[PDB]
Amino acid sequence: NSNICEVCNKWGRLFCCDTCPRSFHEHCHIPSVEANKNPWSCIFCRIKTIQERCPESQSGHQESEVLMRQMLPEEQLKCEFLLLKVYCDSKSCFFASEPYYNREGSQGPQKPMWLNKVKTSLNEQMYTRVEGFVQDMRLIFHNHKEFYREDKFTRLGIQVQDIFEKNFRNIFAIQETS
Ligand SMILES: [Zn+2]
Ligand SMILES: [Zn+2]
Ligand SMILES: [Zn+2]
Repeated sequence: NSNICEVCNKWGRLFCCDTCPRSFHEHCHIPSVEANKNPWSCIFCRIKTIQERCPESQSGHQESEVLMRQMLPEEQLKCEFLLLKVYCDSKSCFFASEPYYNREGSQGPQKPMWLNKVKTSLNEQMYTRVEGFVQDMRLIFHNHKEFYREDKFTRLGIQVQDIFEKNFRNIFAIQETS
């Protein structure tokens, strides 16, 4: 296996996948690495299994249909995976913890949102449809763009949103368009 965490790229106390070479810190994996389970398979492997069991799951879908799906176990897992793909980028650090807003000429958002809040919400089964998870993830980047206005720091929100959206389209097999 790898000797660094797949998510944050640091060494430390690592848990190794039994079915692929990836490794994880306990709370870098989502869900947090499970206490027992020998063998253990990582979220990458669990997602690959879903795909391999239902090859048709990779055919194109409409976003509006995906958003309305109830959060049954496979959709829960897919949203956990999508959240983990965003943490995989180092720029996620800007969006992880609870923000605060005190900038001349701007007012904070009405509904602050951040990655660790979405993580807790998934863990606590607070989302009943894919739509709830996706709306809170998009709200993170929309809040940032609105607050930073013309400051060049706005670009960090575009960047991390692009990682979210590309992974959303991949994981949920959204129909390709121009
Ligand atoms: Zn890590
Ligand atoms: Zn694995
Ligand atoms: Zn089948």
